[PDB]
Amino acid sequence: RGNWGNQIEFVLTSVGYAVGLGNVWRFPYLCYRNAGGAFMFPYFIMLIFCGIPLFFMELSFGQFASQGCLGVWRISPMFKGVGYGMMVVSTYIGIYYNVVICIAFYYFFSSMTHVLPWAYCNNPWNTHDCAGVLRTSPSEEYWRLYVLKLSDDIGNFGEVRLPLLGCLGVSWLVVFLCLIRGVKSSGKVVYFTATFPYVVLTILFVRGVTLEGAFDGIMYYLTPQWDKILAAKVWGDAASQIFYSLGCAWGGLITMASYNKFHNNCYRDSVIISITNCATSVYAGFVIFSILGFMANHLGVDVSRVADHGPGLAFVAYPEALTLLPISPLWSLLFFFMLILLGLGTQFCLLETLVTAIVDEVGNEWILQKKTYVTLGVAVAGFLLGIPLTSQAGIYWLLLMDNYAASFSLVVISCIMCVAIMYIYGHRNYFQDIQMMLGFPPPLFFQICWRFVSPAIIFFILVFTVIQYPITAYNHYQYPGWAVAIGFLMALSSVLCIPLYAMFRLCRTDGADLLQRLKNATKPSRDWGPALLEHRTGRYAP
Ligand SMILES: [Cl-]
Ligand code: NA
Ligand code: NA
Repeated sequence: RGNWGNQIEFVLTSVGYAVGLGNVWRFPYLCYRNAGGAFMFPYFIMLIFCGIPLFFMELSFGQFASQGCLGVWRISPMFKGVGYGMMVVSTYIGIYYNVVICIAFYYFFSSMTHVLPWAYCNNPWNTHDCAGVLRTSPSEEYWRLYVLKLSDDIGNFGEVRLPLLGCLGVSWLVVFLCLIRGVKSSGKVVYFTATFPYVVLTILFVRGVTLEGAFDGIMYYLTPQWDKILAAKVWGDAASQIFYSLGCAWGGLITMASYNKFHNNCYRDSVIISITNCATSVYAGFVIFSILGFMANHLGVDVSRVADHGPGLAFVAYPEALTLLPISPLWSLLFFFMLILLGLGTQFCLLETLVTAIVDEVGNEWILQKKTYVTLGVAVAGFLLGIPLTSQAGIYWLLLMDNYAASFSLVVISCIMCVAIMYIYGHRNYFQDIQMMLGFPPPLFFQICWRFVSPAIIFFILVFTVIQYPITAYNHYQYPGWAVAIGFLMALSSVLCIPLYAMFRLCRTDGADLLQRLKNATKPSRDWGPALLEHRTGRYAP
């Protein structure tokens, strides 16, 4: 199989995988959309009671078998569709993640001037409604009428934005060249990629907490609102954000943990990684809300109702406030470089684990010697599939994919995996496996969580979210019916992998009754257990 080499290497690589654009781009506007501190309490509850336990379960389940997200299902061969669903969601996410990366590239290239181009209203693309501070903002109108050239409907496919296509091509080429040249084999690139963003965040924090009005923004960011928590929308959003940011049902955690040694302490690593991820999100929220409050104080309005709701918050509200500071291009360059690094770090690991899973599934030696060709094919397919997201209607499709194809399907898949492990295989068997691996049983908190707490919370959230369903929208724009249907189909595509594969596997099982075939297809295979022979003892001994 192959080991890692050291524990700090695995920890740093997992930090690079986990902390990305979901800490600095998606978490801020998801927190702003849910009225600040009304989002924090469900977020922390869902982190404490569902996220860390499932993170630990996934890491231990990867480490015990020395198998990836597809080969670990020898424990129950009929439930192999969980890994296929994980792969489908990974493909969905990796199509549009790199489009977000290329938009960051475009802004980084545009920041290389003495004067920022979104600072004034005296440009050809500006209208008579433009009103700057040097309400229609110059930054918003730069974003909407110059960079995107947004259409009026999702079905209005206009022209392709050539600069965005160039940025997307450059991004894909960079990722491919990093993948095929063995960049991760160097300890200077991994260290830099997962450490410099913290320096940038520290500098931005120090710059933004010394401004007049920052305390008002911080207070809005941290003050709870007890009357906006009894709604299922905020709970669903918090669950989705937690699972997306921890990368639970992506499938790469199992593949990454399959390279760990048998007696490695996987219980401490999961805690470290989860705490680091959430602390990074909170720190970025501080950084953004400080100058949100400063800008609100400048404009004379409340901390809320100062910016629009949507994924463009980091591309519109932040630079418009940066424009009011001295040496603005420096801050802009730092911000966009940090975003680019965070995105590329996650994209590299996603593609690596996906290619590894495909190659392992195919099996034969012919595909082992043609791994570069598989990587090139996957990259070409990703670029070609992301091409239509760079048109005048691209942001509609991107928002739909973000909110439907990678939202709350991860929670369902993780819950199904947990239930399958705990109730078909047996919780006592898994506890014995964990004690075999670690030398002590898992703590009772995790046992209670896995057996009772997380599935019940997920079930209640699912039920009350399904009962109360609002239709997606984007700043007073109402999506048509067929777009909502396409979003539902995208959500269902990954979930449907489980029952379909279960029926396909049942169709080829021996027996004379349905119950007999159900019993035969659910018991562990002959090769389930530890990989190495000296670890093959107790209940697995020959
Ligand atoms: Cl987060
Ligand atoms: Na994250
Ligand atoms: Na990253």
